[PDB]
Amino acid sequence: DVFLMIRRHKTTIFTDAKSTVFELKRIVEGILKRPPKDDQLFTSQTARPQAPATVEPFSSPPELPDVMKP
Amino acid sequence: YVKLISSDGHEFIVKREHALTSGTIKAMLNEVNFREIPSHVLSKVCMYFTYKVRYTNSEIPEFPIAPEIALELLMAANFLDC
Amino acid sequence: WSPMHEAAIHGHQLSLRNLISQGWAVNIITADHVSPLHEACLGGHLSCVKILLKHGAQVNGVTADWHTPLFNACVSGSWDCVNLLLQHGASVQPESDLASPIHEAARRGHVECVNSLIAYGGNIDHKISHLGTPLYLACENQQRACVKKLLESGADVNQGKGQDSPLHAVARTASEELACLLMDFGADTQAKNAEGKRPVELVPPESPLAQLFLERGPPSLMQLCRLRIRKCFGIQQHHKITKLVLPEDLKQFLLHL
Ligand SMILES: [Cl-]
Repeated sequence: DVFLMIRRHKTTIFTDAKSTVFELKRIVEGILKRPPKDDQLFTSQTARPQAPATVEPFSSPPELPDVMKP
Repeated sequence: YVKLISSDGHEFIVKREHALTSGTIKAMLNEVNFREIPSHVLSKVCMYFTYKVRYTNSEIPEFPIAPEIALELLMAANFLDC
Repeated sequence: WSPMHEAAIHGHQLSLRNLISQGWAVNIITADHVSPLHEACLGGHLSCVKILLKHGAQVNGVTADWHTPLFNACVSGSWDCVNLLLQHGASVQPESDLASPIHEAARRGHVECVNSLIAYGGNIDHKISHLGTPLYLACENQQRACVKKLLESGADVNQGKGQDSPLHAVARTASEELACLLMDFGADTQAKNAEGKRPVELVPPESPLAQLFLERGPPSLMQLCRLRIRKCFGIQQHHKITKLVLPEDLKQFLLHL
């Protein structure tokens, strides 16, 4: 069981899988009605529920308050 | 699946069962909007949903949270009741 | 026979003022190196402590049983005596593991005494071989207001005695009240002690502690944020949460109020 973040423009799908690249294209199809990594064209160690692997940036968090710095 | 929309325009698509982790969302419940919660916070919220559901029935690992997002994340959790 | 020891033991501040004006010495010791100041602290006699310090009593003398005025004050429970010695530079951690003020104060549930030792720079996590941490003793002795105080101050919820954690010690006890508290501050429910056992395994079969250790699956995201934020502050700095731009409801949540 492996947990992905499939990202593109300003949309993001969160989903899990076991299993080939081919069949994941089908899941997307399931969600965003289109038909069939890093700068290219995914493990229990590498992609966990709390830390999905990624398949537009997010906002930049504000400055740490002074009383919370070390 | 359901769509959760953040303050700064991002769209997150997560499995309905997982989002129900939030009392607030469970109550409101195809598409939801959060004018106050920015993407960098709402993505973490969704990960917490995955994490919560997956480990909710059995050894559990640390859920990492950078201090810089913690306050806004606490507010989100408070509003979302999760 | 010492008149000065004798007055100090029973809190006789008049006899004491008297002896001092007749020329009796204030730094006078038994063969065991007990002074009047040691005796007065032991009984919590604030007047006599004041009198002895004001005439130059030594505040860090160490008895043959490794006791200090500060330690004895912690035995008696007089917050005022403890404060006053600390003001006068009583050393916070004495050399002996047999007479640690903060441990003695914590084991007897003298919260205010504990609070002051920490305030003046004592090591809240000091871990002694045969005892464990102050948090650990407070737990063994069911001192609820100590435990709550130590944790609020930022003591390490998981440092106990050897491999035996505070949550372990609390489970032997069956203290439902104290278990809930350790967990609110993030005690690890999965740690295993020297005998191989997790804390849920130490708990009588008939206790709701089992359902409790099991039902608590991951904590809420709110609880997780609280751990994380508190972790950014040092010992007794958590009050600074007051300065954050944050709803009052949440400042109080972060501060466990
Ligand atoms: Cl109890």
